[PDB]
Amino acid sequence: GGTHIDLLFHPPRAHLLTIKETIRKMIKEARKVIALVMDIFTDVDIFKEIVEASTRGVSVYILLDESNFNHFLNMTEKQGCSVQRLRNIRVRTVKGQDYFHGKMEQKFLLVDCQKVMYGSYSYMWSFEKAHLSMVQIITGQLVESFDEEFRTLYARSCVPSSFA
Amino acid sequence: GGTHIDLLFHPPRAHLLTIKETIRKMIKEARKVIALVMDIFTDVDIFKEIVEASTRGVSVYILLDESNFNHFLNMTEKQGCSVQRLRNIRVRTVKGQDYFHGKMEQKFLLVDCQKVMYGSYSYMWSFEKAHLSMVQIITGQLVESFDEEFRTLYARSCVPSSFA
Ligand SMILES: Cn1cccc(O)c1=O
Repeated sequence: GGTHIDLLFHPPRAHLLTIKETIRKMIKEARKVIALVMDIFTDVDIFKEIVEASTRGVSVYILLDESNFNHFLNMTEKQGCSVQRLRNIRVRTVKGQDYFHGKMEQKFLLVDCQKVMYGSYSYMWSFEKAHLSMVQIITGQLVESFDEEFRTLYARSCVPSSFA
Repeated sequence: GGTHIDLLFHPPRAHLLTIKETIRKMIKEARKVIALVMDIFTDVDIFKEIVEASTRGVSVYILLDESNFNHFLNMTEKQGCSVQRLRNIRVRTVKGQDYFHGKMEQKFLLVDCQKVMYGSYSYMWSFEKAHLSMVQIITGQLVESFDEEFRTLYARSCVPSSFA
């Protein structure tokens, strides 16, 4: 079996769901594992869906760019919903080489080693309302390469400073 | 015929060329058309390669995010190499919905309707030296979808203010 790819856009073009709806649906349908790599994560609806997946028992591994991590922390604080308390969620940070902060410029969502959303959509209010973006929904062989990249990234990630 | 995808990383993992080398090689080998969509374009080596392609006769269409366009203009000025003077290069800008500037969060390189580099690598010094990133090299059927998205984006692009 090979690889299948569909494209989604924001604003939508020739597909019924928005990218955000698609992200929420993928997370709702997760059975076992969610692996998320994200540059900036402030979107509350998407966060809620991930918390809720973790309460059904899904293992959630999140890797965030270190330089923007505080924005996710502020968002969890405001929602009164500390990620440290949630037993099925792990959050670690990734950084690039400094000079000026080097960043992890990577994002993707990998659900049940089965389906990947890969593209330019960051999990922020502004990608729902303001920005033009595109993603791929990937299934098949190429998903195993995203799995391997996730593990590679995870190996180079750090416990965030705040956590103890 | 279907679609073929290879992944490249920065830093490199199990491939001989860096992403920047790959970008320069794709542009050097262009025979007819380069279509580029880019959020920020300040890298001088990559610019030089595109200018040089255009002097061999390759048609170059570039679409840049409007809010960062000034960074590309500054770079061309500094290189004493005005894009308005170069007859085989067209540059237009794209923006999102404002509230706060909505942005075109899209980037990709499409050469000869034949090969696409699609991923998180922006054409800046910092992606060569500092940031972690990944791209896909795509050939086959899916390339026709990037072609169609390029034309769609081009249709919604504006002549930059500076140009007259
Ligand atoms: C991950 N990714 C993929 C394509 C384009 C992007 O700007 C990006 O961040």
